[PDB]
Amino acid sequence: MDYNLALDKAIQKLHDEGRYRTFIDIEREKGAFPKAQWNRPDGGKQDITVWCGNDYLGMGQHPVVLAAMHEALEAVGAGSGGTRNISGTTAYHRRLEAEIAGLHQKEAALVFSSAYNANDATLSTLRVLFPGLIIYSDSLNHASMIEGIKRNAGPKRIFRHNDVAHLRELIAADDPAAPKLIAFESVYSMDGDFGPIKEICDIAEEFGALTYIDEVHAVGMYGPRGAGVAERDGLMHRIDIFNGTLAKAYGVFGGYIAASARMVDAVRSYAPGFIFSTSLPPAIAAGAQASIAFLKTAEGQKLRDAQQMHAKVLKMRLKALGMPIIDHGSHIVPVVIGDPVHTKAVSDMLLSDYGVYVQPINFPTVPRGTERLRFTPSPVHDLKQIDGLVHAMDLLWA
Amino acid sequence: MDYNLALDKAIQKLHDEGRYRTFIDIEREKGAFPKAQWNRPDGGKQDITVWCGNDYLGMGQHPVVLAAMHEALEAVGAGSGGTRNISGTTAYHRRLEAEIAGLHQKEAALVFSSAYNANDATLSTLRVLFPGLIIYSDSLNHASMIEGIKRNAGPKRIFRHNDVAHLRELIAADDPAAPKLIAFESVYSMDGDFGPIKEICDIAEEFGALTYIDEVHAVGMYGPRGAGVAERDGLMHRIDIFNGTLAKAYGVFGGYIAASARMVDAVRSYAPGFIFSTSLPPAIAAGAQASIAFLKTAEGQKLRDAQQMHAKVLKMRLKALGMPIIDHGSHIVPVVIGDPVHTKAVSDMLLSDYGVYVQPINFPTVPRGTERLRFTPSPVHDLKQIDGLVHAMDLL
Ligand SMILES: Cc1ncc(COP(=O)(O)O)c(CNCC(=O)O)c1O
Ligand SMILES: Cc1ncc(COP(=O)(O)O)c(CNCC(=O)O)c1O
Repeated sequence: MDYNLALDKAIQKLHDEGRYRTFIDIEREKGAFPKAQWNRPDGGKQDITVWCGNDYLGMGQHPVVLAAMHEALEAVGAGSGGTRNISGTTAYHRRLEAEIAGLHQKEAALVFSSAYNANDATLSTLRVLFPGLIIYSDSLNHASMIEGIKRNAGPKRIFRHNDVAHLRELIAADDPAAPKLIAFESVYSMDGDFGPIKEICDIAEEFGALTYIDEVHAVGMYGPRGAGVAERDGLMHRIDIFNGTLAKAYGVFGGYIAASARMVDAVRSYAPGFIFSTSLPPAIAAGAQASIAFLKTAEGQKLRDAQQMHAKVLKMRLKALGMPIIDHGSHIVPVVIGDPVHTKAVSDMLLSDYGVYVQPINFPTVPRGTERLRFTPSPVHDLKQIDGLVHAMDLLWA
Repeated sequence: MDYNLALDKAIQKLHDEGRYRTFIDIEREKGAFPKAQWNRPDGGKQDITVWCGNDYLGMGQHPVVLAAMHEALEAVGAGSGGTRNISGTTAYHRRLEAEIAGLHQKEAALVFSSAYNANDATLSTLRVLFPGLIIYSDSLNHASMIEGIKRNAGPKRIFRHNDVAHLRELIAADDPAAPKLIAFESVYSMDGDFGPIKEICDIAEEFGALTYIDEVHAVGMYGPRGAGVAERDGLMHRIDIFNGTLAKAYGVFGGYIAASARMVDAVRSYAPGFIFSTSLPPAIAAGAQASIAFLKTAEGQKLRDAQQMHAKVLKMRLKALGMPIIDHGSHIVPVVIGDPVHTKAVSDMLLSDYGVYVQPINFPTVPRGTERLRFTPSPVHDLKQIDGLVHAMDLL
């Protein structure tokens, strides 16, 4: 065997599929989002506008977030210095968990290094807590969820994206005594569409299944307090477990689940992914807590209203140019190119000629043949760079 | 069908084995480590001394670490705002990766949210890159590694802890054409013992296997530049992949792997655990980079020398009291109680009566019947506090 040969092959394979990814090295200018310095491969520096980021509401530069982080650094230092069990549980962490519990109106919450870890650990550990559990998973569920669901051996059923009738057909065919869980997303990251929360809850209630919703692309942005789509539709009480991130609209890092005291205490107690890893830096927890707290206020609601507005304006302007934009009514604005190489070519031109950064999105992030640009207008994308983006797209489709 | 009934069952089972864990709520006093405020369950506040933390060298309060973190917050904000692919690759990450590569003298490095993620993602993704891979794993490998090894279906072979002859017997039995990888640790977290790097590398070279070493409890602390035990024994060139953390001796958060550019580029390109998660906050990256850079200098060497010294003094003083301490020559100082309930009882008393915090360690962190206290003397545990601790133990 030559390990080096096999590596080469593995990499070659990416180039052959047109899906080898080049990262763009940037430094966002705090206080001037969405401006960033792009560190070009030739050693030069160029001002660009970030159009694809997930700091959806500009919270990453918010003074109340940054103040709380500076404070915590000075009070307790750089990290926790331990796992939750061995000296890594601090007030910042439980203050954060209580903030999150409140958000989702749940008894408890549990913080992980990332929402990825939260899904992976929780979904796999649930198989252990509920012997013979059957997990029903939306075909476009995020990788973190897929990974959690398959991690431990056990029955899984994949239902066609947003297809509640297929869901019913699958669930009704299975052993009615077996514990069941349905896992889906409120907002799907790449299509920008909504999961049918009500219909799924109705099915879960009819068949005695647990509901597990990933609201990673909704928290901070939907509902009167930024608790997500289930809050918007008045459905939070119908959801057994929430999964969210602190890294996107909340502007910081980390993730969580929110659920009853029982569910949390059990996950907390049996999930290797939670037990065996250093807890989040207290500064990270301080920032995220401040972010959530802020987004619950009417001042946070202004940021949401502004976001929605800018998304509507961007979609209008792009349709007005005759462009391949799919509109499912969310803040995500995908423009489908359908080819991994041509997507990178359009992205490359936007970056270098117009200072427009929108990463080309390919497999495995989206299905092959659906490679796309994915715009994320935020409160800080004013009615003038929208103007700057559109003009560049127009100049470019010549 | 009845979900809560299952939950109460799973929880009870923890109380029944005595292994139900109560967390201790603390706030470390920056600039005064190892002092911390303990937030007692009754609402009171009490000054305590942290004796079980993993901020092994006090880097979590180091001014160069904190300065780099404050700077980054002001320059770029709270988080990256994206995955490495979608806007979260920054200069801070790239400089941090170069710093690590340099530490292990490797072509490349890759940063993950944690060393846990790095092990899990890497070990499981290697099965995909090397079809039919057989992984040989030390029986006391960390959970993160076990989890990475089992995640994807595929052949695994568990060798008796530190038993190189069992390793040989296993590997010689297997198909000689199959790709092989041996996964072990340089310093084992709970026993505080060293893995036999040279003997494992010899076996790996004889049978054409990859070597994967987890140096999580060694980086920053061993070798003339803090690169770990392999650096200390002059063996880094013989290790295919390094796994390390930025959250322990380095004082911050996150983890990584270090290997050749092709090895890194393939892991990066294939591992869902790397692709689908937000990149580390630039401030975290800045701090860790400053921490690694600092620990490579002669000034860092002073912190290591001091740590080793304090560990030796603690071990001496504990044996001089007749105590169940196992000494494998590392900075970790475990005192074996052997029972989960009595271990918590001793720990409780040390906290409440003496202001000594040392979490009681039980299953699944260590095998049942080997429950213990695990002391971690650092540069900041001056001869005064060591003297304080031993006196406290004695009277108990
Ligand atoms: C050997 C080993 N490897 C990896 C990890 C994962 O490190 P992260 O904190 O970067 O996720 C740990 C943490 N084990 C916890 C402890 O030391 O008690 C460990 O002990
Ligand atoms: C639906 C979904 N769920 C979970 C995560 C994981 O979140 P963390 O970064 O906090 O681990 C992501 C990130 N995927 C980023 C994206 O698709 O834009 C996601 O898109």
